[PDB]
Amino acid sequence: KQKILIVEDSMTIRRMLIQAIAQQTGLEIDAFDTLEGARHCQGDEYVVALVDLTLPDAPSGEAVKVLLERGLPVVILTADSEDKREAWLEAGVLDYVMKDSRHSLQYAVGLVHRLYLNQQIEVLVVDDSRTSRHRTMAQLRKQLLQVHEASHAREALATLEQHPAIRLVLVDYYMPEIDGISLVRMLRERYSKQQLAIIGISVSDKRGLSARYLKQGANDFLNQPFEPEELQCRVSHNLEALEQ
Amino acid sequence: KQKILIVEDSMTIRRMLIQAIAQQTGLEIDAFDTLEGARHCQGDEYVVALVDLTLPDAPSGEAVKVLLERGLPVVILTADISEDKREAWLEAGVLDYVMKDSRHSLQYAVGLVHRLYLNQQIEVLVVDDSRTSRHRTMAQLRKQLLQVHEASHAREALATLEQHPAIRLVLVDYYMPEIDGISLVRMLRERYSKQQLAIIGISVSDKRGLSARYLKQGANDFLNQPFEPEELQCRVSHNLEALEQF
Ligand SMILES: [Mg+2]
Ligand SMILES: [Mg+2]
Ligand SMILES: [Mg+2]
Ligand SMILES: [Mg+2]
Repeated sequence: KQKILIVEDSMTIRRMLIQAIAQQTGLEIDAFDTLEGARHCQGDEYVVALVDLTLPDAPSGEAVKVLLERGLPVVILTADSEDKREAWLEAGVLDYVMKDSRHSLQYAVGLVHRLYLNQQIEVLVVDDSRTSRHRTMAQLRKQLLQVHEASHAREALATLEQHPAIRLVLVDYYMPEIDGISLVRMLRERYSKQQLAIIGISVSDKRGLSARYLKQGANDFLNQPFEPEELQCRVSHNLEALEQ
Repeated sequence: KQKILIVEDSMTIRRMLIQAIAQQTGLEIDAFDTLEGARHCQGDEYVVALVDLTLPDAPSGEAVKVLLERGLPVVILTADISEDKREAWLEAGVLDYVMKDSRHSLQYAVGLVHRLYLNQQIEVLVVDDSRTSRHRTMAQLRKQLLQVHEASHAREALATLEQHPAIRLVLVDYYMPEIDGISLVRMLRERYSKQQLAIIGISVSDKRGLSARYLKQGANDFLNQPFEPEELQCRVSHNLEALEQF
């Protein structure tokens, strides 16, 4: 999919977003001031929809559910707490962008650019805890990535053999048989930081596990527990490095 | 300075380091197999020295202190590591260490020396209302060879930025009196884009979701407290590289 949908009645905000996404990404953008204007907009043609909660024909966020049910991923554009972040995210919204300033709005621009590029990117999560593994996988799937799953380094190695397009691996630190630092060592014996990006999952409650990952050639670290925003920052930056 | 010193008696390891650093950086290299070979070497000519602990004329790490005392910053080359060694080396004033147990671990030294060279001409700002954590972070950044400015509150940070427009990276403490970190980030981003001024938002991570708030407000990155020096170094290097390359 190559297009972005914007549903936002503010002329100023809609124009800011169109200009910025056009300049920075070159992606095709369809923008409407009402939910009704977007009635022909389908999941199969759009990467994501940036959706205002205050629409003239949907003034209390009704456009979110409508577009999600048509198969369009949704990012909410919002002016204003822990209860909203939760409720909308539980409803399956990918993310929210604050629209109280031009610079907060700019978050959406990098976001849609990343979502578009992620569609064709394969990543791998290696983690022996089903609970941590599935949480991370769900979060990466809301970044529109193709996500492979491994419960064990042995599985991860086999998955990499089978799927050479995988370009980023997230590696848990303690696992049966072959721990994370050992897996990083194995991978770096074969693959450079440009051929295969590795983010070591660590804890800052420790004798420098992050340092050990980096000294073995991991591109970066991410400390557990992490929030989706943190995961997105760290994954995006590493994917962007591979593209440059 | 644009030269590095390597003192390493392993023919294999020394040659791997020379080849990689020569191919992947702009640094001139002087490399010797004994501490004596480096007798002429002066702190003012070299960015950093990569120093083996097992040298023929310094078989138990003696070259570290000798070279530090000559004013050369020192990164240790080590085949193994423990928590006691890391602590001892950092107390002694070593910048960092490089594992030399494989070819791919040596690669760490290459990215490091390239970064240490570039950092000499880069100005950064630490904003933190506690002198203790502020000075610790400043000391860690000064061991990355950065030019480090300090500010004890948002008001001073702004004044400093006005007075020093070359500052390209700001590290921001959230909890400060009068104007908190996120408020400072909002002010900065009303004037400066992510490419004009990188910001790493520092937070304790709890129910307030501070990292996310920083990110949504335009910070380039986050770093949660407590953090280790290597974590700080990694984040700073990544943000500096993004400014140069993205
Ligand atoms: Mg509206
Ligand atoms: Mg585990
Ligand atoms: Mg030796
Ligand atoms: Mg404070």
